[PDB]
Amino acid sequence: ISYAAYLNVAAQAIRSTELQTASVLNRSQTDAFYTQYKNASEPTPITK
Amino acid sequence: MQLVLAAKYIGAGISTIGLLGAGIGIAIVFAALINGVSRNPSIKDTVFPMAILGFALSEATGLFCLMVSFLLLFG
Amino acid sequence: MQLVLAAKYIGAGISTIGLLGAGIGIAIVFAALINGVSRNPSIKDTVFPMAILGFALSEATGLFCLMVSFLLLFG
Amino acid sequence: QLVLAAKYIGAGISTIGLLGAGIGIAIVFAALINGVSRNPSIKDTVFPMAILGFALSEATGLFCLMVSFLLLFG
Amino acid sequence: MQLVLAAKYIGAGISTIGLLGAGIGIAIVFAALINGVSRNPSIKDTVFPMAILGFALSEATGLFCLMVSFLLLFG
Amino acid sequence: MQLVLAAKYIGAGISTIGLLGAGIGIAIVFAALINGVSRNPSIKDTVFPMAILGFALSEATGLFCLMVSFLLL
Amino acid sequence: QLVLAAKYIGAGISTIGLLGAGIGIAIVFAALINGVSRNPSIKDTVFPMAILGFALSEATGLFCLMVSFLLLFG
Amino acid sequence: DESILLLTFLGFTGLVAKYLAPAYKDFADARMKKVSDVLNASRNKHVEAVKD
Amino acid sequence: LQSTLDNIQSARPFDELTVDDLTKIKPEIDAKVEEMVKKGKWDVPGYKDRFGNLNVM
Amino acid sequence: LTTFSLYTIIVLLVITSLYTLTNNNNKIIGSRWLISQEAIYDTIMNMTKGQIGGKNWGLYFPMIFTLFMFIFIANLISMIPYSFALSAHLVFIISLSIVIWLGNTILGLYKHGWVFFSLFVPAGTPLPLVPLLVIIETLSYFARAISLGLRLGSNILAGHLLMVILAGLTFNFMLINLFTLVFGFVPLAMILAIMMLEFAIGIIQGYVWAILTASYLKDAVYLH
Amino acid sequence: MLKRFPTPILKVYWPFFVAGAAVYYGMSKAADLSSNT
Amino acid sequence: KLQFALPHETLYSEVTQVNLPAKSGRIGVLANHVPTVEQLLPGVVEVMEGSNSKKFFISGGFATVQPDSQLCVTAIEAPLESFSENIKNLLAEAKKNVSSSREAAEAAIQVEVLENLQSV
Amino acid sequence: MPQLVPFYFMNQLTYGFLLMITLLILFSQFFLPMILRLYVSRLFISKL
Repeated sequence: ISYAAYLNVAAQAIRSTELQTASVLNRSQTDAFYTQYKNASEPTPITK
Repeated sequence: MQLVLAAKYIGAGISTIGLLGAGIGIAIVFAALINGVSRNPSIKDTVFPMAILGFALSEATGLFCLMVSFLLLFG
Repeated sequence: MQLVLAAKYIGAGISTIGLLGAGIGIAIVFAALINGVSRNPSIKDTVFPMAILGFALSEATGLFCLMVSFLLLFG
Repeated sequence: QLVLAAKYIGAGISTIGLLGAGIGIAIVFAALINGVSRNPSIKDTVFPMAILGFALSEATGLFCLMVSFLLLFG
Repeated sequence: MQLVLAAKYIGAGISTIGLLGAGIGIAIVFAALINGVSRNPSIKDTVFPMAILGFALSEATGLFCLMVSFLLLFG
Repeated sequence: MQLVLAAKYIGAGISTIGLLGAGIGIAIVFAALINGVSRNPSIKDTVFPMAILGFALSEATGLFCLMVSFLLL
Repeated sequence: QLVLAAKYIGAGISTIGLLGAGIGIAIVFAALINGVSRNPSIKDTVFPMAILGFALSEATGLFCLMVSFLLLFG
Repeated sequence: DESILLLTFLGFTGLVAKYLAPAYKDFADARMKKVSDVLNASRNKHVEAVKD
Repeated sequence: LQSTLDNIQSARPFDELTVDDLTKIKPEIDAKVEEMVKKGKWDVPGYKDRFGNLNVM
Repeated sequence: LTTFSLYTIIVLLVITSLYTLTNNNNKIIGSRWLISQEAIYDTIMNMTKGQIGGKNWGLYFPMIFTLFMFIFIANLISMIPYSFALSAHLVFIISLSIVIWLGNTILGLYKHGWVFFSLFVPAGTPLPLVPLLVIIETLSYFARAISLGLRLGSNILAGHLLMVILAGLTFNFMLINLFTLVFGFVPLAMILAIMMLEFAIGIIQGYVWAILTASYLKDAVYLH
Repeated sequence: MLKRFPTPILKVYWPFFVAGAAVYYGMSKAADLSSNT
Repeated sequence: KLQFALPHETLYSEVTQVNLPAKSGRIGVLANHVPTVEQLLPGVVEVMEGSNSKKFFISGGFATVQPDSQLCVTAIEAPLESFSENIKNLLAEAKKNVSSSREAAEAAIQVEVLENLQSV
Repeated sequence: MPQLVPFYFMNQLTYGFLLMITLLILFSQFFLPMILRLYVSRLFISKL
């Protein structure tokens, strides 16, 4: 866990009164899978 | 009796020492004021009444030394 | 009487010790000023009035001590 | 005689007062060094402030010294 | 006779007490010097003559105490 | 006689008090040295001479108090 | 017997001086612990320096003590 | 008594001639040079303007 | 202009010059000094940006 | 004649030579002695433009310069071993301080009317202690009266007296048994170090005078 | 070399001079009283 | 001067007093200030250019007075008014969440935000 | 002592206040404006 991870969570919290816009909502929702590779080898594409 | 009259005047001088503590106290409050104002640029409206209160209370203790001094000196 | 006159000269000395406290105090306020002004160079104009108020009050405790000294000296 | 003894003794007592001033002068100069080292560039504004503060610190000590002199001489 | 000579020796001893504050003072200036120089790596050339000035001034307060001690001790 | 000899012994004792300030003074200098060296690391080669200078000057004030004790003795 | 009284008194007054060294010593070791805790690694350089200062601060207290014994014994 | 004070005063002037007089020489020289350089520079500058 | 160039070349006391020669060539020198003394502003403005400040403070 | 009268003449003659025998007939480039009095001129010009900083700062720029130079020369003359002070005749310096202080008080009264006593309301503060702060501002206002003179006076007088007492001790140090004549240079060096220090505290004091009675002049010309 | 450039000093330094005369007079009397002893 | 900049905004990328909540407590920067780098904690921010003041609710970031008097403030997303009741309800749920489940720290940060929100 | 308490005060003060007025006029009208001239002269050549 990182300092900027703390800030990330805060930014997500900040997109919570109700006066919000789609671009804001999009900036806090994203889909990705970090596929931890290995030496060829590769642990699964575990969701980010 | 010469001893007793001298004792009154002496006791006053001893009491005068007590003032020094209040003197250091006054400075501590104002030093804090200066440091704080540098932090905020703007806290001073809140803090200044607190500072005056703090000053008065510290000063009052100094005055307690002084009144004992004058009781001995004059009285 | 030799004893009473003597007592004034001893007692004056005793009184003089108190003044030291205010002296340290004056320095403490000024120290804060220097550090404060360093920390925000533009605070200087706001803080400098506050500093002079604090200087006078801190010094004042020393003055009261010195008055009692003069009462023994010239009493 | 007793009065003359009292002058010399009394004078000694007054001298303790000077110690506070000695500490005081240093506190201003320490702050000068701290301020200068902190900003670099504050030096020209702060240097006259510091000398003034020094002078005032010295003044309380001077008064202690003068009471000492007054008792010594009479 | 004995009393006056005695009185001179006593007063001198008391005067020696005055010096201690100046001693501590010299150290305080040097402490600031070390701490400042360690902060900048580079303030030192400007700050060093300033530091010497502060040293001299602090020392001088102690010199005054000492000379008063000498006046009482030697006469 | 008695009063003067007594006064010499007493006066010497009072003179010892002046030294305490120098003792504390020396400690402050070394504390600063340690603080400086811990803060920078690398400043040390310049800073150590400065510390020695400050030490010497602090010691001198105490020395004056000490020699006055010896004179009274 | 005034002189004998004074001899014992003189020792007592000298004992007061030691209080300052007690504080002083602690300040040197306080600095050691503070510095060492911030760096970790500074400790090996700093410990010789610390011991030098420790001895020096103490020595002043030793002088105050030395005069106490000197007075006491004569 | 005061002849001891005169020995110290002789010592004081000896230290001055060692330390202060070369520093003050260098300082004085430095300023003189700077004034001269400014003066001659302005003179050069106006000679350029004549050619223009 | 040839004459102007020659005049700067054949008169140029650039080594040393007395301020009296400047008072003689311009009463502006003594006038400005007097006006500053009369005004009670003894600063020479712009003297600090082409000559030293020579401060200690 | 009178030693004091003779030394007042010596101060005048030193000061006359410093703006005559220091450069020939005005040479623009500058002559090495006059470089000093250029720097002094500028650091007090830019200092009292820094202090009072009015448009009458330069009207008190000569005054602050001759308060500098008087103290600056009279703490070199008194530093000569066989010499009789002017400044360490306290009665002139303290009297001079009282003259300047009264000339500030009158100046303050002239400049700030009968609302001069508003100077002794230091700042807007609670009203039940506004009168207290007039009493213990005025007390400090004439503690300012004597501090300025007596600071300088005490430093110079005490410095010379310290040197002379140590000289008298060192006379008898070098007139007693040969183990005391071992390390005979060390008390001479100690007195020399104090003599070096006594120049420092006198030259700083001339600056302290001139900044402090600039701070007082700041108070006197402009309210606060 | 030396040249007089008039500086207004009468209108500037009158309160200083008034104070000087008063202190001079008071110190004249103080000096006479101190020279008795 | 001042730069109040964000990835998707450049609010105040002149400015006279800025009031910031920082790891050093709360900090005000006014004209020349010492050249610092301080990480801004999750914040309620006021920026004043003249007497006019604009209020931002800020996700924390970093603050840096530059020695050229450029106050670089960088943060992820800000207006105070946009941020701020329904959010208080959601945050209450999030407070519950810390009980059950890095997620503990995340929910803890959410509670911190709730405190900051309560400040608004 | 003579260097401590004399009683020669009015004698002293007469010669003292005379020296001050002498230096005041002397600096102010003569020696200071001759420095101000050096500055202005340097600047006039600098300007030209």
